[PDB]
Amino acid sequence: TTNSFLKSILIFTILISSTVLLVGGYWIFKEMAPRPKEVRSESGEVLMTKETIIGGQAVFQKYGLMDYGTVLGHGSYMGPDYTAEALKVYTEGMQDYKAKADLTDDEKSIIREQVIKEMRKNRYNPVTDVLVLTDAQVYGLEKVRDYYRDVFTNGDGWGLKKGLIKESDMPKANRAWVADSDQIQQIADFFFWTAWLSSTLRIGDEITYTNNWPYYEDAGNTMSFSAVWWSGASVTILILFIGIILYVFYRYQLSMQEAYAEGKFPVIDLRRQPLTPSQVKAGKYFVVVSALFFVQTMFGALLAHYYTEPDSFFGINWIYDILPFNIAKGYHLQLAIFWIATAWLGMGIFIAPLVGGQEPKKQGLLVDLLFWALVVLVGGSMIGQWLGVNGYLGNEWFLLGHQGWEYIELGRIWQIILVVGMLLWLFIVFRGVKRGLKRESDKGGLIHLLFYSAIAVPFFYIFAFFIQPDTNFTMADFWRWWIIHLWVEGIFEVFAVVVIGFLLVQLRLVTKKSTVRALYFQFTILLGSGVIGIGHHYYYNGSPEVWIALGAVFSALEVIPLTLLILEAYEQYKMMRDGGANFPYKATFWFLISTAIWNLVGAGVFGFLINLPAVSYFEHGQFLTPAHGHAAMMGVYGMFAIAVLLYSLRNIVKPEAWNDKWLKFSCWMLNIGLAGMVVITLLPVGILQMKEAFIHGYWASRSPSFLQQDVVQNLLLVRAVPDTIFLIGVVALLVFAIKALFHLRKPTHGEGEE
Ligand SMILES: CCCCCCCC/C=C/CCCCCCCC(=O)O[C@H](COC(=O)CCCCCCCCCCC)COP(=O)(O)OCCN
Ligand SMILES: CCCCCCCC/C=C\CCCCCCCC(=O)O[C@H](COC(=O)CCCCCCCCCCC)COP(=O)(O)OCCN
Ligand code: HEM
Ligand code: HEM
Ligand SMILES: CCCCCCCCO[C@@H]1O[C@H](CO)[C@@H](O)[C@H](O)[C@H]1O
Ligand SMILES: CCCCCCCCO[C@@H]1O[C@H](CO)[C@@H](O)[C@H](O)[C@H]1O
Ligand SMILES: CCCCCCCCO[C@@H]1O[C@H](CO)[C@@H](O)[C@H](O)[C@H]1O
Ligand SMILES: CCCCCCCc1cc(O)c2ccccc2[n+]1[O-]
Ligand SMILES: [Ca+2]
Ligand SMILES: [Zn+2]
Repeated sequence: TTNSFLKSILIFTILISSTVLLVGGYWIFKEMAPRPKEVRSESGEVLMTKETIIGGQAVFQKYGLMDYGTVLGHGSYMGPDYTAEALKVYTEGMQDYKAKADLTDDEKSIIREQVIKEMRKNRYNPVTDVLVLTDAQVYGLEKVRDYYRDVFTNGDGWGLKKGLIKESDMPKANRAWVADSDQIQQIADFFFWTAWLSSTLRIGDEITYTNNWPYYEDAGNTMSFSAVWWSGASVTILILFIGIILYVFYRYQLSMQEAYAEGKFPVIDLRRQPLTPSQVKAGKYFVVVSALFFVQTMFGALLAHYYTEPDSFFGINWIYDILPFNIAKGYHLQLAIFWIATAWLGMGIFIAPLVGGQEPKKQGLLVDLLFWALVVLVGGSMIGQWLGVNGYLGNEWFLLGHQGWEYIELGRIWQIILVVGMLLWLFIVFRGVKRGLKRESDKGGLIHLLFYSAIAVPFFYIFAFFIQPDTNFTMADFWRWWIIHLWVEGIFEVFAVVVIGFLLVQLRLVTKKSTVRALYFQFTILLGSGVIGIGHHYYYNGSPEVWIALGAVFSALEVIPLTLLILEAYEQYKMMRDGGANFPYKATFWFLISTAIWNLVGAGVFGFLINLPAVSYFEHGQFLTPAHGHAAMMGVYGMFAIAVLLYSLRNIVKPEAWNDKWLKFSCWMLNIGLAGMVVITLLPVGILQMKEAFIHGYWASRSPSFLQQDVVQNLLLVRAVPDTIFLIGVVALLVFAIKALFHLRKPTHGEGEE
């Protein structure tokens, strides 16, 4: 019964939090805005069907528009937010209809006020899944319908391709998820629907299905009381637990303890370290991630360029033709997760034999096979996205094309081969680790924790399958975040962490006992806040008001584990010094330390800059989000992968040929460039965009007009300095990875014994 209480706590934490999430998941499904079987006029004339709405949404995914603009604040920022934009048109129309832009202020005042009292009342009948909307609203639906036909035909005057939507892209009829009916009327319908629930009061409630989001006076959308109250409450509860956790942390010494006495640093003779065929094979895995990292960055350079030159890349042509923003965005996200995730799977391959004590038979075979599996998935899924968005696919867009969800752009059959790949991966890890699990008595020991977390990798991605074209937007978004917020960060904040504890225990730098207890404490506070904290993504995506409290409170608690960082980085810096200038893992620790500092600054402070429900009300779906997004994603996960990537490359390259000079340069260039693009561009544009929404309405902050202001453009233009500096850091890494295969060692032991 070694760490019994810590186990009860962790298990209980996981149990309780998982329930809350599921309960809240249920309340969403049950309280999200409805999609009526028929929405119609005062004459009883049907204009919309649950099937239309599902289709509009479907073509929106079909054409990967979520990698261009947003809906309900989620998606890309090059384009606008269709919910807020469609809501304005629909509202403007209602004004004109009742206006029968020339009226007096005393006059436009009256009408405005009239459309307010009329549009915010819920006219949906729960008893009968049908919604009826006044004429003033139908006239509005018209303007919305016309508006987007012009848009998806003529373009949006900013980055969007002309007449991108065309029937010829899909069969006469019997179209996959989109309905038998003009496609660009389904879209206008989908957009209108989101715009409908965003401005219509929930039944019995006093605020809308999105808690009065987006901000927009003309529609009566203003900040809710919950948004302000929970901003204060969430922080006070955080202040309360920081104290409590700090005390628990201090009283139980819940951190790693050095395993060596003063001056007694352990010897690290990498030259006489068993090496196996599967490890050296996992070595080339890293040069590819290093390469995917290179291309991923480039697409980023491209996206940033498009804010300054919308439809061209320095005059050239094919570029905006074959590689437009939405498509480039998708790859940027897809490759980010791909190279970072993949870096840790490789790390898993690499340490697997070490945990077991030998090379599993056919390991190299399986490893090599897993290799060409992802390489296919990557090259393949990307090809699919191109064909899918472009229309050179039929009803195979969902299965092989672009699924239409930011962060989840690959097609389902592509997702299937993904899980199998991970499943295989899992098998490979298990084969090599298996015997370790057998020698390890304590079922909650290091190796068991390493194995339990490793399995969450493939398993947890399965929740993505609860998502498909006809799912209600809010409910599908609910599950999407399980992958973005729980999965991606489950791959890195749990698996990676236990993998490092293992590495530090192996190098004999920290006591094993000390380490597993530490992991327990981290996992409980990490899952104790993060699981429910997922909710801050549900403030305004249409989920019930309950998530504003739940999300605000638990995401704020996520900061707690983060402050026990700047000081963990120091303990690491410290032992890095305890090892002289001949310390083999210098580069690894420099990236390790950085991961930690960016965790406090990128996720901690920049993430919190936009966490308050009162702030998010205006900020949600704006430049500060990417500001935080980079500081956190690249600052934390990227650096971490790189730390581990270099750790392996060190156990594979012949020492004599190694030189961490170039790595110091990369580390400096990566860190400075990241901070530079966040501070010099993303941050200041974010403030302007939030200010712009506060004074004119969120629609104004999301119009291309905002991106066109000179001030915005200059801010946007100077991003090239730090983006280049970042780019330089990544090529140095690439160049070090590539010309590293030229100095590799060869396996010491085969299916032998270490
Ligand atoms: C919006 C603001 C966001 C700010 C984000 C800040 C991120 C902070 C990043 C820190 C990187 C830490 C890297 C390891 C530091 C500890 C080990 C170390 O530095 O050893 C150094 C060389 O380090 C190295 O060679 C490692 C490379 C150090 C390069 C740091 C550049 C970071 C600049 C951040 C501010 C723009 C040896 O030289 P010394 O000056 O004696 O070391 C002591 C200074 N730490
Ligand atoms: C909504 C979802 C939210 C996220 C939830 C998943 C999070 C995944 C990430 C990390 C999970 C780490 C879980 C560690 C739990 C350890 C509990 C534990 O080991 O208790 C042990 C028995 O465990 C046992 O006998 C085995 C039970 C514990 C492991 C079971 C498999 C768990 C797999 C989870 C991933 C799919 C108590 O007895 P022991 O000390 O092991 O045995 C005697 C030792 N002298
Ligand atoms: C030369 C460096 C880079 C540049 C110029 C760059 C540029 C961009 C641009 C322009 C966007 C557009 C978001 C939008 O409008 O929808 C973006 C998004 C994003 N980038 Fe990068 N990027 C770079 C490096 C990275 C790296 C190294 C990572 C981490 C692996 C990363 C992760 C992301 C993520 C997660 C998003 C989506 C965030 C959001 O939509 O709010 N980027 N990037
Ligand atoms: C290393 C950990 C973290 C990573 C990698 C991360 C990453 C990201 C990314 C990539 C996005 C953009 C999602 C999108 O494209 O729509 C995002 C959004 C967000 N993050 Fe984090 N995050 C982390 C930690 C945190 C923490 C600790 C907080 C709490 C203060 C937080 C609060 C938010 C909020 C509120 C948004 C929503 C922005 C909006 O709706 O406009 N994050 N995060
Ligand atoms: C979320 C915070 C969980 C904290 C769990 C603390 C569990 C402490 O557990 C205690 O640790 C002591 C050593 O420090 C041991 O001597 C005790 O026998 C043991 O019960
Ligand atoms: C600090 C966190 C406080 C959380 C309080 C959650 C209160 C949930 O309250 C419940 O919300 C449901 C809708 O989601 C309603 O259908 C239920 O009738 C209501 O009791
Ligand atoms: C993105 C650009 C990556 C460039 C990688 C260049 C790697 C050069 O690599 C070097 O090539 C020499 C032959 O030319 C060999 O003799 C060296 O052993 C090899 O390390
Ligand atoms: C293959 C596409 C390579 C991209 C080349 C463009 C270089 C480049 C890189 C950037 O990071 C920029 C940031 C802001 C504005 C412009 C930028 N430009 O032009
Ligand atoms: Ca986004
Ligand atoms: Zn989150």
